[PDB]
Amino acid sequence: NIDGYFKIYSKHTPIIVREPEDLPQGFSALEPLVDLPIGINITRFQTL
Amino acid sequence: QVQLVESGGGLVQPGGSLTLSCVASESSLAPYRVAWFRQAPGKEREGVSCISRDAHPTSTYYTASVKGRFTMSRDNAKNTVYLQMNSLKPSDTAVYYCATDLGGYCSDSNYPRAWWGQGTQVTVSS
Amino acid sequence: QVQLVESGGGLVQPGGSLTLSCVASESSLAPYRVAWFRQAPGKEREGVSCISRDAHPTSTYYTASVKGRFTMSRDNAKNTVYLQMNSLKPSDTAVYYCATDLGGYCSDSNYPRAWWGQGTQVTVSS
Amino acid sequence: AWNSNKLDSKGNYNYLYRLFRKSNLKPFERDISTEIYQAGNKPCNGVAGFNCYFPLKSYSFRPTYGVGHQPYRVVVLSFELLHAPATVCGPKKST
Amino acid sequence: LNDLCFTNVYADSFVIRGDEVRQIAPGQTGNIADYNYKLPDDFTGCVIAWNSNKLDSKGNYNYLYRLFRKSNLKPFERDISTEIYQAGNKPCNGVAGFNCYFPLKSYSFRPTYGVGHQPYRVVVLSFELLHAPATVCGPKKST
Repeated sequence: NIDGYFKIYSKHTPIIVREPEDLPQGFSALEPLVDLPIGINITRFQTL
Repeated sequence: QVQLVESGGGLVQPGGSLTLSCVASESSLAPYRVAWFRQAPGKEREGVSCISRDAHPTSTYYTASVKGRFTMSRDNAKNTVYLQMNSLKPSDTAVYYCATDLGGYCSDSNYPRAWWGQGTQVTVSS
Repeated sequence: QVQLVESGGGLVQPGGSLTLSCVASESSLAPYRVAWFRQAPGKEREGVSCISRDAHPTSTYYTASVKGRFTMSRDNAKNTVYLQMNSLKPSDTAVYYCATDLGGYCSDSNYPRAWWGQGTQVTVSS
Repeated sequence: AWNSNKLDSKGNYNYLYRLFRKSNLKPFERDISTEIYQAGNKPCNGVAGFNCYFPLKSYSFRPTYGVGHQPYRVVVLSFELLHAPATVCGPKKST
Repeated sequence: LNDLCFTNVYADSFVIRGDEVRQIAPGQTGNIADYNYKLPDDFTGCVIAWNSNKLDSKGNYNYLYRLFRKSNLKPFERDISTEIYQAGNKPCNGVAGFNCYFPLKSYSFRPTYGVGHQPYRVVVLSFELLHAPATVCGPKKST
């Protein structure tokens, strides 16, 4: 979130091994998905 | 808490003119509406004229019996309102009272009635 | 097209005071000069005082019989010119009219005379 | 603004306007408190009373008041220019 | 004023009382100023006036004034009007009658007024710098 904009980047890919310990070594590009013009002052993050 | 004083009435001939005054003391009537009432013995108090805090013709209200003959004008520095009578009729012979409230704007049927003066006797006769 | 309404006149004692209001409706008197006239029975209409659109005492004019005693004041918000009455004398007893035209500036001899009101009766006696 | 007296008027005192209230308006406020004006020391609880009238008043939708006091539809749209990323831009055309 | 060079200066000739030369200033009106002569909102010029009294005095009405003008004039126009004021409902046709005054009145030129608003003829110019190339330009001399 910057200068009254909110951008979201996303990318999905399958997985080879169920290894939950560490992130596999592979290049991934995060394309822009949605841009918002709101100007909310954000300081904290919560997950559901 | 404000008190009012009505004066200027007396013995006048039919077709004459009179100028009443509603002197307010100890309080300021500038942000408040002022109304004039008359009450001859035998009949209930009735409205006569109503001036608002803005003293605008739109907010200026007269009763049907006094339209075109009675006029008001409020002087805020002296804190007093008048009821100018032009072409008085004998039917106008009544004890004229002035009343004010905390309201600021009159209507066709909404007149301040809180604090009343002693009243003045306006008599229209030979 | 403009109509004027004179009011405030009445019976006063010698040396009395009053205030004549020339109510203007359907038109605005701000850009136009306004003059006051009086016409007692038996004599022709005579110019009393003239006030211009600029409300400047260079452009404000009084006749000889009224200098030092009569005064005007105009408030363009309510669209009416006043005629302050001071040291009223029986010679001032006349029907007071107000007139206006498309002109905006008065003179010592040029008073608007296009549109007239009904006039107000001013009487100075016992 | 536009004219809506012909269809809105029949009158309909549903859209009654407040006349008695505490004070004047301040920017960005809503007048929803249907509270009776207190013009005296005595509390106004207990419906109508002397020197204390309900703000509700008739606002002349009767057919008699045709040219005057009939409802005229007026709306005001607030516009902000160069404050946030613009979301409503006008038509272009041409292909 | 001599050093600067002006463009297309236009001069006019007016005859006035003299008591209101001060009032011919923009935004206020004098007797003659509201009668005949008008000046712009912001005129670009200087006012010059000598004592036109002794010599111009010979009762003389050939320079009379437009007392009854129908209405206030507009910027930069003359006063070619030569008919009567409109005040009543009927035309003033048929010389002076009821409710009409002919603007031809004595503007106080008698010999007994040796102190009363004697003629005070005033001349006023209006210039232009940088608007067009100058024609009349000041001198430098020195050979």
